[PDB]
Amino acid sequence: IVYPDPSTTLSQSLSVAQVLSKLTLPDAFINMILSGGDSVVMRTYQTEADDDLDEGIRMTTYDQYLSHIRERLHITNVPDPIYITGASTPDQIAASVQATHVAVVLYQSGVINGSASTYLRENEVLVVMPDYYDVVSRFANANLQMNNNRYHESVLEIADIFDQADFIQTSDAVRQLRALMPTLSTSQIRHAIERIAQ
Amino acid sequence: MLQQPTGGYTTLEQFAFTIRNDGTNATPTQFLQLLSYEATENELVKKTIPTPETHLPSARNVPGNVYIEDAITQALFGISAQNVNAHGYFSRLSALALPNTSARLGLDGVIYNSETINIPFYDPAAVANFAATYAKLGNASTPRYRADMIDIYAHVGLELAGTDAERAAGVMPVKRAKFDSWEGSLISLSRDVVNWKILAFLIDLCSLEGEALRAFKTRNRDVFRMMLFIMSTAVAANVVNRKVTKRVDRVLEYIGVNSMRTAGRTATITYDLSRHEFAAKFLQLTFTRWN
Amino acid sequence: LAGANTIIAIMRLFTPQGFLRTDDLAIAANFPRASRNPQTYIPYTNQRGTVTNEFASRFRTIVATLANVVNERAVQDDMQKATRSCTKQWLRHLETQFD
Amino acid sequence: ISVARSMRAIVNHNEVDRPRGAVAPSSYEMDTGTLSRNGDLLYSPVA
Amino acid sequence: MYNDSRTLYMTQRHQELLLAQITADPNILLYPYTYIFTTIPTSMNYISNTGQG
Amino acid sequence: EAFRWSRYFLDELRLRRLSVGLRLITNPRIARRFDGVRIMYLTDDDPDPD
Repeated sequence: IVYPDPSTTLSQSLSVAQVLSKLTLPDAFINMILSGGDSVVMRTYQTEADDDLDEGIRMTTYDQYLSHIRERLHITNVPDPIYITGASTPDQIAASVQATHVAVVLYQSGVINGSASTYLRENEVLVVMPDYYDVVSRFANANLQMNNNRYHESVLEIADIFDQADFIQTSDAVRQLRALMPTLSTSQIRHAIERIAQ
Repeated sequence: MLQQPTGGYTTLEQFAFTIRNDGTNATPTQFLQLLSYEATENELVKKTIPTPETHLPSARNVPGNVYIEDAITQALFGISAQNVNAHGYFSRLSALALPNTSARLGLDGVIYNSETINIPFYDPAAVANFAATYAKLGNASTPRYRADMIDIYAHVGLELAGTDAERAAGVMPVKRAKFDSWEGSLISLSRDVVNWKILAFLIDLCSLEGEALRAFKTRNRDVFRMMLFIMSTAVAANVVNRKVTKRVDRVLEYIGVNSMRTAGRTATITYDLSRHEFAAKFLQLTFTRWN
Repeated sequence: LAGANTIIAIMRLFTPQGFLRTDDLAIAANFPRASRNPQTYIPYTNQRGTVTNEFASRFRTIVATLANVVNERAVQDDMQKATRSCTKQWLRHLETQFD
Repeated sequence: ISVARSMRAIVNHNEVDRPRGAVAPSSYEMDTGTLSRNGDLLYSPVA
Repeated sequence: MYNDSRTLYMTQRHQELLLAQITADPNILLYPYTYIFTTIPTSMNYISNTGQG
Repeated sequence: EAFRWSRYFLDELRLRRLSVGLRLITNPRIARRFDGVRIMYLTDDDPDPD
């Protein structure tokens, strides 16, 4: 009976395995310097006697939340954020954010008290609203800057809220690096993982 | 040829355990104040600790000299990936356990066969008791000897995060400990606590008597609660860092409950299967001596 | 709707995009408008972030919810089970071409 | 401008000591620190 | 117990039956990780039958 | 175990070299590009450094 030599089949494996690693090597690197964070267009409502360009009462739509925040909140296994609803305690937001790791709370129905409304200013917990027709029907207030007749609207980041030591590259030295490039598309980044090949 | 006045080598400035953080260098006591914790409702109760087995392994004949000290730390708090270490020259210790031996244990962390010229070493009489307890760490991976890598950890969490109001009853609520951080954090304390001269501590535990043991345990219950914290993040299930406005917190999942694989991966220090048996053999051996 | 939320759902995938603007560069130069007020649609804004593009992500959501309608239609006789699987190789390929 | 400037004007003046704007080498470009077991490059004790 | 699900939850007097037999014979293997709880507690009674009629 | 995180598909040792390299790329002496230039006329000369 003939018994085949182990060396000739063992050599084939370490060859097909070595080719695979250096194949996708440049592809995964650019997807690391990027992937830091992006998008999520939110507006911050400047409350008070206009002594701020950024107050802290920010909110986004339930629509924007369903395509950016929801998918990532399932990669990291967490209980979903509690609903503010109305007449909720100014520590229920705190009790949620504890086990959520990210500042976020869902919707508003019956106008909340001016005890929980203050809380949202410093902690930056953003409230996702299903509607956007009007917003100051759902807050009880001392009446300053509230009247919907403006709010400085800008953009947020996945780089700030949602930090994970892995999967979201969070180094501010590279955050400084990332804030220089001339706004990449899908074709600009494609030719980037192409010139790095040859 | 240093000697101890019963103050012990820890009552000395020759070697002192200091963490570096905050832009300057600080003592362990100052650090721990930052560790604030809450409760998550899974009762972590103190079990009993089974006594070790007297049989000492044999230091198989070895020419040259190994850095016995190196490995003790290079396994516990070793940061850089450490491969299998269940094997090794890890029991040359027992060659100091017998009465009249010439083999001496220097400073820095070596074990000489014959005392050589120009090398300062611990006192030959008080290094004997240290061996009749720690040379027993040689058989750490021998089947039917290894400790249990689950229950000791309950003992560990009641130490660095247990308010006395709790330990006096033997039961406490599982905690989730978060302090404020900087950049590398958890990995930086490891690269730091590694070079500490651990032998300068352990020798004192087995010698210093009730007079200077009650006083020793009071000034050093913190150098212990430091090399016990790092050794703990090598176990915890998660390391996710919460975000304030500009501040960053290093929430640690479940200190005091032992899982099987590191939360760090990349963020913190990591253990291995061969090391899980080792940490249980150390943690078990040391607690009886301490407590 | 009363008892067919199942239809009043996909019956929202036709929603208008972008914003409506009051054109001023025509009314400021006094061009004759048959409407009392000059208005128009855009009809889909432009890029706002660095690498987001919400218009491409809106279409991605349509493809996601429109896939379930195809991946639920209980058919019989097998030939539709053949095309019921090989339609996602068109349903997903097309969404990648869109981005 | 001029951030990468270790030192300058390596000539001694006609009659006076230091020739105006003259920079001496940094006290760190000249320090060999021993390596730790895990750690790799650290400076001298200084005290 | 949902989040834990690794220790068997004996109920005081349930635990003692092992303690009464472990001393009756040394050298016998048991599941090491154990939790003892006294809080059950008590409540309402209910009623039912699975017969005919 | 391996299917928990991706590590950006990079190697374990090669991910640690990135940490040391991310210090070189941000050092005060390597950044040699400058922004902003004020135009003014004062014709009077010493060469100086800056």
